[PDB]
Amino acid sequence: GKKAPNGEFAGRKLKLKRKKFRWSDIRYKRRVLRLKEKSDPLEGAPQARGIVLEKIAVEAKQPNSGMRKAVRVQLIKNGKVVTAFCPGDGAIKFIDEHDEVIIEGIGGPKGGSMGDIPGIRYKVVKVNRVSLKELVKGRKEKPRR
Amino acid sequence: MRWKWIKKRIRRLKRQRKKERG
Amino acid sequence: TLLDPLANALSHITNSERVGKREVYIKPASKLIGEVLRVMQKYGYIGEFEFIDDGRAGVYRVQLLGRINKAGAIKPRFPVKVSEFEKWEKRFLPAFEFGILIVSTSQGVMSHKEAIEKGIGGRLIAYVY
Amino acid sequence: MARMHARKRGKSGSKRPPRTAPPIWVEYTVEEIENLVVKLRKEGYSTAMIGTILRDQYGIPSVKLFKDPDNPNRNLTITRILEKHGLAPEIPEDLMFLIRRAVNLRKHLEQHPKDLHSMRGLQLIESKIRRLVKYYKRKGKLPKNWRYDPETAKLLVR
RNA sequence: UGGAGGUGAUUUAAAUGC
RNA sequence: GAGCCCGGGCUCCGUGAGGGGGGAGAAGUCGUAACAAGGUAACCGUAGGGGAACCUACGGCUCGAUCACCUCCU
RNA sequence: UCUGGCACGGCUUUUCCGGAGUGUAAAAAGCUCCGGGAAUAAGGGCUGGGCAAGGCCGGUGGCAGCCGCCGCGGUAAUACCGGCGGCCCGAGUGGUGGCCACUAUUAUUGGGCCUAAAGCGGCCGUAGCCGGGCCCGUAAGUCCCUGGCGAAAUCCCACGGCUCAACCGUGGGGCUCGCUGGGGAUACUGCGGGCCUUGGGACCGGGAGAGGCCGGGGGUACCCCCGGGGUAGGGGUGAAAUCCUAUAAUCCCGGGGGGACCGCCAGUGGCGAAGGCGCCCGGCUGGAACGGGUCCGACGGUGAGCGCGGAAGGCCAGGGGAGCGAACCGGAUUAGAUACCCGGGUAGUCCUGGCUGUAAAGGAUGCGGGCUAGGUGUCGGGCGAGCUUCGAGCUCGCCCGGUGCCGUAGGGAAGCCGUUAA
RNA sequence: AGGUAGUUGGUGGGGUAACGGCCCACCAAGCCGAAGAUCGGUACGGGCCGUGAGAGCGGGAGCCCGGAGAUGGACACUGAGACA
Repeated sequence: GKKAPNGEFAGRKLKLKRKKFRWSDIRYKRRVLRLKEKSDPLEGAPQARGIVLEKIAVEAKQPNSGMRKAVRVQLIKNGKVVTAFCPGDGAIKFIDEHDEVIIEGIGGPKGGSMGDIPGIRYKVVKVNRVSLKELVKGRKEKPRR
Repeated sequence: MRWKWIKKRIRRLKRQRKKERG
Repeated sequence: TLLDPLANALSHITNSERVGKREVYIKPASKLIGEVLRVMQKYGYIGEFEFIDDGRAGVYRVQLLGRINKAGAIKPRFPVKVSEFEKWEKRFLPAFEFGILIVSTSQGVMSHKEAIEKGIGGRLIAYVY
Repeated sequence: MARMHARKRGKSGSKRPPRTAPPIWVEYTVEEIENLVVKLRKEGYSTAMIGTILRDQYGIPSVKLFKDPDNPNRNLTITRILEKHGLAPEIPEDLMFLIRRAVNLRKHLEQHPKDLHSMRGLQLIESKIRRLVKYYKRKGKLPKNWRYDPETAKLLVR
């Protein structure tokens, strides 16, 4: 007998087996409880605006060294401290301290910061409801306050 | 190795369990 | 103990086959196996058999032509509607040609192909191809 | 063939005569056979050993084949010959021999208690009884009100 | 020709390198 | 017959000195533990002891050591 | 610049303007008819390997950056930035997040578990699932037929409608599909009854063994203590020291006392569920093999829960203590040594009662049944012979049970396994 | 992992449009649970929907179908119908 009971009336055993053994998929367990949804702030969401507390630059990882542009932003309803990775070359410039900065994830919600960056779970798109890739190109719009 | 760890785990446990017992 | 005596017949019969002995001996014996070998012979898969009923047991000595590839019982022995046949057709058998998914039926016992021509079904018993 | 129970060891291959009707070079009447049986149950021998002595002395391998047909409801054989007379123990011999032995163990253990192995077969013989009980209840040689225990084993033997 | 035990065993030979 | 209130018990949310560990950074220090019999074979469960790696006792195991010495086996 | 491009020549003319009705049952929607009428909205991503589907120049220089991963930038970068070329797709294209697929990475279909993750240390049996043959009843599951019914929509197919399709209309099908009523079949399964010995259990007689317990009894060696004999050491090491011995050690002879244990025997051997088990003798006792199936007549398997046994260490209470010996006390070693080596030494090691319950508790391999070349050695039981010391004592072969090794077919990733299966 | 005291049932009665522990008087000690009750979390439910060769897995959005609600919480009249 390769595992399983096989027999007309047994099925229930089957039926509980699977479920018992389903909870060894971390991902499945996690969603079905909602640990994905509780822990890594957002309250689950696509994105979150927040006030730029300051600008900080951190070091790169193991084979690497280079100053990544990171913000510290506070999500507003979430009310949680988030350090964050900023796309683009010049950028850290166009972000004034205490402009609104909308924030997203970057590269699988699992926790995985991209290979270079240690911490950074997240991405920035925006400065005063106009984005960073729009501010890398000179023409498209340029910033205020 | 597992010598190490068992006694480290035990010492951690005791010392901490001492700190709980106290 | 044993259970599925049929199956322990069949399984010999095939592992018997795969070696390429000449004839078989199956120590436990029965209707199920008897009947199934009967239907099996009827399609032709096997040559002739004699059973001797010893005061102990029936035994079947079976003659092996060479035809059989694989012939096996079904595990929980599922009930199968005559609409669901086609599913169980595609799965177990090797192609449309063969058609001894041996089921047990209201009419008696049949292959798959002898079942379909009548039009009647039920719980599965074994297979042969 | 085998069952290695409380063992790893393949069982004896002792096997029956494949005779289905009886020898006629051997000769006994339904009446003569019946006498032989009754005489032996009168001695204090028991049905297996009764079938044993009849085999070794009177040359009848099993009673069923010789006797039936003489009332072809079923095969006529030792204890079914006994019950019609009232010589049958209401406990089946199977269950009896078992329990019989068991009570002897206990006395050993009584005096000697430092015995692993001897302790461990007490556990191995009870649990065959239990089974043998369980099914009989349902077949009906032993009432459903019964249940097995070591004081209710010391009462059946005495 | 290839495998399993039972017991002598040898201190005369020294830490580390992105 | 609601909300409302009052005294106590229990639980949960926002938040706090202090405290634990992880995956790391690999330019300071101590040692050589394992990986080669790693230079005292190694691991193992248990117990004590040592700053550390770890050592030792007792029992086990070979995923065990290198010839030598003795014993068996196609 | 021949993939294509440009000049030039000709054609037609999406938007856009104006008109007719419409529609409104007021507009707008400005559609739709007609007149006027222009070649007139195209972009985003990527181009190192993966994915290749697509490569040069210039800047820059492990920087700044790129980045989904694997990596790429440390002075000739196809991977970065810009340009130039090229690939994709196209009013889209790309980023983050979620779900499903890929992922037989949740195994029903359709996974494993010796060594990769993963067998419970072993057994018992409750609940459960799963069940030898043969006959008869029922027809509960099961199949067949009819009948009540599971709204419309969505889906799929046809035809028809709107310029086309989307969308809609008509007709046919399917639909969670979990319900019901009646008739019919009786292989299978359930249930009921009867019947049988292949499984199981059970018995009798021969038989081996380190199985358990209990009582009995002998000897070895170590130590200790006493007398005698006998002097200048011995102990210990790579060297040494601490330490033994001068009221005499070691050594030898004789006498006595104590506790532990039982080399060779001894086997590639036996027994045990497992932990494990070894002087001899007797009593009690567990298991096991075989010949004869002589008796019971499916009583079976497995087994969550549950219950029980379980080395060494540890712990508890009592008794004991030679040797040995964690901790510990000295010496050496060593750069230092909390060690390896040596000299002392407590707990413990032994006995009795109890607790504790762990392991590389291994064959890293759960149990039961059936099937699938063989060979050889070995243990025990049976059988036909020869030998004989007349005892299965020495051998040959078939068979049964066990215990090893080698190997065909097959399996495995390979090592290996291979009728004691992986 | 054990829960249950109008709690499970019985007799008689009330109230209600009406049966009913719905409510109540008396009597009984049941009732439910390892075929997982109770408690805790989470969540409208269905038609469908997404995806997937299928088996399956995830999902309750317009729309339809049924239930619940109307600042939180309680309360009656008036009416066939509301606790609106």
